[PDB]
Amino acid sequence: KFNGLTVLPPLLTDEMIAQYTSALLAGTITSGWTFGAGPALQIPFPMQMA
Amino acid sequence: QYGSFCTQLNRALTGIAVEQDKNTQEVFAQVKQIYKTPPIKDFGGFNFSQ
Amino acid sequence: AYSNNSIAIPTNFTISVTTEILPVSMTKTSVDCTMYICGDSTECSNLLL
Ligand SMILES: *[C@@H]1O[C@H](CO)[C@@H](O[C@@H]2O[C@H](CO)[C@@H](O)[C@H](O)[C@H]2NC(C)=O)[C@H](O)[C@H]1NC(C)=O
Ligand SMILES: *[C@@H]1O[C@H](CO)[C@@H](O)[C@H](O)[C@H]1NC(C)=O
Ligand SMILES: *[C@@H]1O[C@H](CO)[C@@H](O)[C@H](O)[C@H]1NC(C)=O
Repeated sequence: KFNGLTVLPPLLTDEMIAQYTSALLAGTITSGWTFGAGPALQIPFPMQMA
Repeated sequence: QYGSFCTQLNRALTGIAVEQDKNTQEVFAQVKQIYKTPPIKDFGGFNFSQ
Repeated sequence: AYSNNSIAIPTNFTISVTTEILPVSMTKTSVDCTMYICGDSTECSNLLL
């Protein structure tokens, strides 16, 4: 921290960006793309690969 | 008396600072809700624990 | 939850239209040193050249 110089933290804390990452990982395995294009759905993963 | 050379740097510099918040907001914020993985994690063989 | 023999097929559809805004051009401008830095000044014009 020198003179006249300062640094501000990111908008989303790493403890929080992990929240978005957790939701996207949790939504992709339990609802494929259905949550992106409308409400999430219960399509089980083993058949979602099919 | 040197003019507005001082402010232009400050206002322009802040633009990048606000820009970073807009960059992260449009990357991770892709879902309007929050999703949690089911307690039991039987995915027909696949291990997501990593 | 999950199930090996489960499925999900939509039985209805909804047509949606979304607006995407993209700028294609910006106000074109031209500037002149001979009039900007020096204003109708012979000595200033000579120094500039
Ligand atoms: C995690 O993924 C790996 C994928 O093979 C598996 O974990 C292995 O489980 C066996 C059985 O005890 C161990 O010998 C291995 O050391 C584990 N890891 C690896 C890399 O082989 C399993 O399918 C998944 N579940 C768990 C709980 O590990
Ligand atoms: C899916 O898992 C169930 C366990 O409840 C099992 O009975 C079934 O045979 C599995 N499906 C396939 C195709 O193996
Ligand atoms: C699909 O949804 C629309 C929404 O108004 C409804 O009018 C229509 O009857 C629905 N179709 C079927 C087959 O239920």
